[PDB]
Amino acid sequence: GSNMKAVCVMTGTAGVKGVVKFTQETDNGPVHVHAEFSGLKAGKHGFHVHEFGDTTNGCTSAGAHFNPTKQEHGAPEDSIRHVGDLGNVVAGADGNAVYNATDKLISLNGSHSIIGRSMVIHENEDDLGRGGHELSKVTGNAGGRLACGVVGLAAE
Amino acid sequence: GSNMKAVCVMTGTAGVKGVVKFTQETDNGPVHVHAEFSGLKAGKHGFHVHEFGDTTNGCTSAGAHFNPTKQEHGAPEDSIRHVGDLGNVVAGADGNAVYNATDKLISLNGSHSIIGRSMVIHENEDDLGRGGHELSKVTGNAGGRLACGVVGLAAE
Ligand SMILES: [Cu+2]
Ligand SMILES: [Cu+2]
Ligand SMILES: [Zn+2]
Ligand SMILES: [Zn+2]
Repeated sequence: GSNMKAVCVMTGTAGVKGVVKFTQETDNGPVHVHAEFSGLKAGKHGFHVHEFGDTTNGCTSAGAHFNPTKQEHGAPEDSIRHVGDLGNVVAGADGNAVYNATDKLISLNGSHSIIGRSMVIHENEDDLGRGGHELSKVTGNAGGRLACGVVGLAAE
Repeated sequence: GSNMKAVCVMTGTAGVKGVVKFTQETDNGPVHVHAEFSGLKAGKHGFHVHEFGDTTNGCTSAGAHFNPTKQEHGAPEDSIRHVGDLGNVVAGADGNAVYNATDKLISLNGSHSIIGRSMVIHENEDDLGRGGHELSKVTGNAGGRLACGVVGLAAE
């Protein structure tokens, strides 16, 4: 009675799309994340899991960053971060991007489960809460939402 | 926690799309299902919860009907049915459809939770296992999958 794989197809109306795959060996163990994108402008783009798996009104209805530990916005590596903080996806000159990471806070089970929630890639770079701006400690000052998608359970 | 709201945006490459909204006021209470579709052929269309929230490969990876109680396919009102069996959506002459129902098998919490799974609307009518076809007791012989979507948690 525990999930070990999840998938997320991300679309929008900006010419940006991608797919994210998650695998979790144990109930509370780390989660391996792998995403692929196309149509992005060269550079870094904020990448986080939002609280709602609702995409009825673009990516706006997805709400804010999944934050069950009630912390401020940070980098994946920080102790003080939103469970949903996954940092930046890097796109090359061709507009394509490959993202890989192993995270210990997100999960496919329990209270920190992202199943049924949304992944969102932003237009600007996530300053990881260090930018010294108004939204730095809240969203990373990453701006608009290019694409998003609900996170669904994947086959064994 | 406990989820009281859920949503599912359904798309595909058959010109069919829709939005499903779920409401469960108490963790073990009945689930109110509301759905709207456009682009459908006049008549009935199988409407079920499939096991995987995997929509890649044009709904072909969604899996079989969500069947945790290991029973055969039936109508929503039958004592014998898959948890995921929600019957048929009825499209009017214009191709639009409105669906409303209260179900007691599906849930937004627990082992019968449909969060992170897929909603699928079919090409043809679900014979509710009364069609006399081998596929009747498995899929209702509803035909191809026109559109599907992952069930996500919604603001409550
Ligand atoms: Cu975000
Ligand atoms: Cu089905
Ligand atoms: Zn954050
Ligand atoms: Zn069924």
